[PDB]
Amino acid sequence: SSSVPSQKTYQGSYGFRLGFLHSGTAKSVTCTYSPALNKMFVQLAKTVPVQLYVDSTPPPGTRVRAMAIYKQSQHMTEVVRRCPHHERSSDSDGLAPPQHLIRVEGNLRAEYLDDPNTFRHSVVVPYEPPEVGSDYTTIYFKFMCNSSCMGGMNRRPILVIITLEDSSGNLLGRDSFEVRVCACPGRDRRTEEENLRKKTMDGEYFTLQIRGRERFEQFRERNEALELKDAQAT
Amino acid sequence: SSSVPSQKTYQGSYGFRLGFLHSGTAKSVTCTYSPALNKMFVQLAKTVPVQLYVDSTPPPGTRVRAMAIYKQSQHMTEVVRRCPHHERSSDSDGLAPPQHLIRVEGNLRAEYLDDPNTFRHSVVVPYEPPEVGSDYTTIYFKFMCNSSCMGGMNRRPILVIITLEDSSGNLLGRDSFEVRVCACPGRDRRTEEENLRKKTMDGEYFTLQIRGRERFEQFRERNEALELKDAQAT
Amino acid sequence: SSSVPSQKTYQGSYGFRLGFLHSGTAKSVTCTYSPALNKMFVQLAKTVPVQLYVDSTPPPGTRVRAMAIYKQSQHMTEVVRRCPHHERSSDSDGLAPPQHLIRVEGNLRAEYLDDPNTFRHSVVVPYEPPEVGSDYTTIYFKFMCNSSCMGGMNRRPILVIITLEDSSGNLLGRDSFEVRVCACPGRDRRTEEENLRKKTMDGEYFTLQIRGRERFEQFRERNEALELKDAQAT
Amino acid sequence: SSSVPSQKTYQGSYGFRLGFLHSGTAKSVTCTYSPALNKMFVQLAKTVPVQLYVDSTPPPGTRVRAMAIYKQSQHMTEVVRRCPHHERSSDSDGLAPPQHLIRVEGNLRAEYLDDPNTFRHSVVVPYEPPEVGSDYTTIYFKFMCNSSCMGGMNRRPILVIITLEDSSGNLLGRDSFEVRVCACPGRDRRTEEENLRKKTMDGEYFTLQIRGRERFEQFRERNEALELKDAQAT
DNA sequence: TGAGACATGCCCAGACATGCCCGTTT
DNA sequence: ACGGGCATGTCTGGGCATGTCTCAAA
Ligand SMILES: [Zn+2]
Ligand SMILES: [Zn+2]
Ligand SMILES: [Zn+2]
Ligand SMILES: [Zn+2]
Repeated sequence: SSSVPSQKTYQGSYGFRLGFLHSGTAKSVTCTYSPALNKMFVQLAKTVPVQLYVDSTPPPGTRVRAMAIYKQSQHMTEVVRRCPHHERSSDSDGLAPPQHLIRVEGNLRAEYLDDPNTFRHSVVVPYEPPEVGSDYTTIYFKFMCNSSCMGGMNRRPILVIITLEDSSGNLLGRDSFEVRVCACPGRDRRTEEENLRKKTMDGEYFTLQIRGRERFEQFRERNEALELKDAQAT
Repeated sequence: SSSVPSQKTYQGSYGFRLGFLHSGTAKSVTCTYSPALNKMFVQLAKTVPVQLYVDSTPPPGTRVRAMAIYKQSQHMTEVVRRCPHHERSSDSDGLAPPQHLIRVEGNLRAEYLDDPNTFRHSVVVPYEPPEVGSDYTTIYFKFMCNSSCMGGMNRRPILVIITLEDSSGNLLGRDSFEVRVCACPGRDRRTEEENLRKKTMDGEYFTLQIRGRERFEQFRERNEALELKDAQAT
Repeated sequence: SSSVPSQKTYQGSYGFRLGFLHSGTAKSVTCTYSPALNKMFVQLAKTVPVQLYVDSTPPPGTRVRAMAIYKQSQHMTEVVRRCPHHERSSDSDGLAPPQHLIRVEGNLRAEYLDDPNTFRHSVVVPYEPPEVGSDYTTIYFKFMCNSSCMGGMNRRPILVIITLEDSSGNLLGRDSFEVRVCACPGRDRRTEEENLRKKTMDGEYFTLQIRGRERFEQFRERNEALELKDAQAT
Repeated sequence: SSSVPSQKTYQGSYGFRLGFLHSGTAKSVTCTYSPALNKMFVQLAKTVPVQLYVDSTPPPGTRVRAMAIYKQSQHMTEVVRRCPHHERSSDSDGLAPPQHLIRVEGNLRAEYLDDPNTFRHSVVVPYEPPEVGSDYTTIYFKFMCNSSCMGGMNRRPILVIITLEDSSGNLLGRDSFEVRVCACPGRDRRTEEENLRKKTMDGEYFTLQIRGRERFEQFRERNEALELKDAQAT
């Protein structure tokens, strides 16, 4: 009964931004990101890899926090949590509170929090600089409830806020992305990307023919990306 | 679940990288390598020769370590081990623990590790310079479970990470290859290479809507470039 | 798992059997019965009237009990209950425990049981003779979960067992009907009845080899008899 | 590996024998009995209902024991048990030892035994007379390994022996059925019934034509049952 | 000795299933 | 109070996956 956490995309001072691995679309992928909608479509309880990129490595003692909130204005004040059924569904990982939606894996330094005032749920981990001969970091998340579970998110879309903060809890950078947990991310991704391209499709669009869906896949990606760089100028 | 070791290729100061033989003489039925897929196909517990290349002789006490990790994101955090059935088998050489999938053959200096923190398994041997007259060092491996063993890999593909490290365990170099342990390497290699070919020789055409004049020309010469590379056969 | 109560129809000494109304006047959208399937389609928590027929008046202290069991063999041993979500709801009348799926409506004599040994739920009411001028007694039920509730019936079909018993619980009679609790009884009833029709509107012939004149005799007759039933209603 | 428990059918003084439910072969079925083969096809850990018939009630304290043995003479002396993988999993059931293949569902009076001399496993339950209106009693079993699990049954066919015995453990009756635990009961059942069919078919046969695939399969099952009863006369 | 021919657990694109929203209707 | 569209978790037919058996042949 306090307030909603900030979601303003703060690039930061270290050039903090997130990156996602490219996936297919056929019903087989337990996870697939949409650059066009900035939406991660994933299946229930399946590890989702998320990359962290930085210009200059932050100072030791920096951490990364993850939190979910309802993307719809009227529901934004409601604490996002697991439904009654899955709340009872005991998972092997006893390190993460059974009521939490977002979990981190492969990191024993992960700390799960329940704000003493806002009652919001979140998870935190230290910030590891890229590996010797690498270029980014990666944290593996898992979502323990479907977006449709009654008594839970009940068909309401959520947003995952990833904040880069220091030992105090000061803001050093913030990124975010919408998430949809569902049984068929491939199918569901297509449908939304289509309704997106079901409007604003008129004007001066030059047609181009491509051979193979694989090649077509690449060209579409690289092109829907350039339709964002220009969109950002708004 | 446990933290995932990096798999990013890194040649390092010594230009470290792997090489494989072109199996097609006698023992080319028990073990075969696919350059197109960068995947080794081999039978259970059969010798697998791997070549180590290095530009300059590494420092005294350099070691070579081999570790397997699941290739798919939803399984990356799970430790790769032998299934309960083969674990209680009597194929152990005495030097290698029964739970390890990967063994080194023909080297009594091989050491086996059960990471006390990540619980990951690995085998390590001291680095040895190439034999006089050659520019590579050969290391022989054996994989103790089929990729299909239930209770074990359970049909999940794996990636083998080979790292070059100093006497203290610091990374000097890294490379990797995919491995499928099966009863019919030849047949399975043919199948997978054919499925990869079909995905490249896809004649179905799809149209793309560009949103710019010059932007269109970018994809133009780019797509025609590819459409000309396909003339390699045509 | 728990022992499965019998579901075999048994009229007993009193010629006990159930009867349902032909919904098609006003409230025929919230609850409809299919004679062809012997299945009741009704909305969550909406009144379901059932008729009790008996040839001679049962003895003093006769009771009527209702219990649900899963219809499929792989689920028969699992107790039918309300899902966690609706269980914590505030729809309880005070008389019925929150975990019971089946409630009796309009009768403060209704009693609710949680079998201490089989853990099965059931509701019981005293037997009451038909109203003057009628030959049946009406009992009203309400089903507190959709057949689709996860954590509960989870899309598994159920069978409702109605038993007539003496003051001590001995079986005097038994009958039953299938129940699907859904949001659209009409639509779902149409769908299922159509799917049943197609399974009979199948005119594919097959030939059977029978050994022995008397056996052929038996089969021929059993077959020519089923033919009548087929053209019996066109 | 010494002796072998008898598998000879014996109705005894109470006319003891087994009955089974009638099922189709669609992919939807998790359990299906074949009369022509007297073989039960069921999926891993799924409920298998077995009916028990008797001509006259047995004495007080009578029990029913189930035990599995390998059908092929060259494996009969080997005890049937769970493979290393499934054994290594303490299933929710806290009454049955983890190494027992056969379990009984819904019966707290069930007792599991490890014979001190033969080392054979068996599960025993008290004989319960049918309820009023019923002609049989049913017991619900669960088989905890696939017939193909390596390290266990390893593709070897097994037979289940059901014996009726008095409070002192003396043989009152015996019957049996072959069991195949697999991922696709319907498919495998169809396959084996087809192999039997295209074999013993020869001689004088009357022809009957039937309309409808299901009616035909029902008639064919009835006819195959009678034909099995023929080959068991001489 | 190796390539068909089985044997047998799993996968998946395309329905099907099923609670809700919504504007028209008795 | 009713069909028609959506929204979405689940099902399945045909095929794929994959260890094992086999018989004729370098
Ligand atoms: Zn949930
Ligand atoms: Zn194995
Ligand atoms: Zn419910
Ligand atoms: Zn097993």
